[PDB]
Amino acid sequence: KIEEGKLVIWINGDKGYNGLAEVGKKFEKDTGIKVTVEHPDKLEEKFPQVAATGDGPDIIFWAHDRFGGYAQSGLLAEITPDKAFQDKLYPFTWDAVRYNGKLIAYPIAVEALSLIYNKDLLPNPPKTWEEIPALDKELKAKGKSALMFNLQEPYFTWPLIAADGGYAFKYENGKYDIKDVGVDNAGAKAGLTFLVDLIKNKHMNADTDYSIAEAAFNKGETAMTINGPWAWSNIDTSKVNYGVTVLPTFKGQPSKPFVGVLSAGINAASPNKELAKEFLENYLLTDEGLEAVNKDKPLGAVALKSYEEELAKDPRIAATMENAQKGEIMPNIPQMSAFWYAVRTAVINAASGRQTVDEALKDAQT
Amino acid sequence: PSQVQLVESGGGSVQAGGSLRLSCAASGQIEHIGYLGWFRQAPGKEREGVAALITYTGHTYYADSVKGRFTVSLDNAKNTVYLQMNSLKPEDTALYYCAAAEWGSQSPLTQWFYRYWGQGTQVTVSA
Repeated sequence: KIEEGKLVIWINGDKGYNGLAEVGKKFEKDTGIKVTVEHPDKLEEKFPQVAATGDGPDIIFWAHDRFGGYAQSGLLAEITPDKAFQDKLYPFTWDAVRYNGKLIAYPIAVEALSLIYNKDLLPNPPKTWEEIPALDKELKAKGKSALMFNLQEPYFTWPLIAADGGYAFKYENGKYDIKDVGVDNAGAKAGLTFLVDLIKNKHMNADTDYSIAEAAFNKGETAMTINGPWAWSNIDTSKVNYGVTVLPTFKGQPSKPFVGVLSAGINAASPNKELAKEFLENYLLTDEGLEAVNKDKPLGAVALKSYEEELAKDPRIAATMENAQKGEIMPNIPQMSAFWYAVRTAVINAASGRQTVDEALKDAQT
Repeated sequence: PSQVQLVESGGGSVQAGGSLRLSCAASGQIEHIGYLGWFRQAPGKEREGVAALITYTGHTYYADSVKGRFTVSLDNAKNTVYLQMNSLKPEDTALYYCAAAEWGSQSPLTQWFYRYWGQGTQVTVSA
């Protein structure tokens, strides 16, 4: 069904697929095995649809959180890296590709939100959320604002809500306890209350979303935003003299962003599983292999320790990994779906004054 | 199969200055769709965003080249999102796609944000 004795690789069209194809050329130069890289349209739904019929690529690249359900459906093979190879990648990235106790993909890249700041407006950005009100009053006297970021998605607001103790599901030793939910605990209430107080005191506007915040920062109107490495290209085009740093702390504790891990899974239907392992372990997950992909399209931070140490000479990448290591892996379990939609309503309701903080988080835990 | 299905209709040919309405029927488990987008792609060109509707805020965003000419709207009862295209220009010729997402971390104005995609409907404008 899938052709034996070659490799077909699918990766999304926003990634460095030409660099990946070049790694495949090097593999062919050593082994005679042809490696074909594709970036099919509608890849997110195409892979599960085609793989469910026993067809498709040998290797699929996607964010780890979707791979949990692919493994549940029997679409991904368990991978078999030795201890020596596992030691080459950060331990938390292996946790992101663990499902039902089995490793089901190779971690490649790591992304998380960071604090992005305008160096001309704010050379020394605040280390704490608690400083933002006074900083905003200063900047508003100069026709600016301190901070604008997407308040509409819990992906952006949860890092502050998690700082003092909020969480979706308790995660200990690679397993989630879906009976242990921290959406309305004291820490979540503390963080959401600080957020709503920022709005109450006119330091943020409850309507600010992704597009409003991005325009305001790239036009030099606000001193800070919160966003991920996918947004850096637009800020480059704007020529804003920006930096990227650790998220502000809340009550002395780090903001805890969700972490996404671009990962490479092996199709359960592939008759080339050992070839795929050899390509991924010995060619792609090397300094030379990740460099080829990164030179085509930057990966951001990476799961390979050796190459991350090189990339982290860029303080933006060092900040990305620092924030990711202070954050939480995005859960790959289906129970996480209800979290996004419930907390989205809760924050909207608290920020607009339709519910109190305690009422909103109570309904969200409910 | 996909948990959400999107079906575009309404494509056609219009002389420059005229109008045309597209529709996109959404079906399946659509309870948590927070974002509906219209995109277009002509041969030899990158796919580009046309209009984005944020269902839970009502905010609508338009490409600079179509702002003031196109209108995106949602009929929640019919689970159908529309693209009303007024004052059409030859540069609007393309295959038009609707797309949907429950949530996302990236920009709702970009194609990479959207999980579900329709088959596309052809719009041709002549000068």
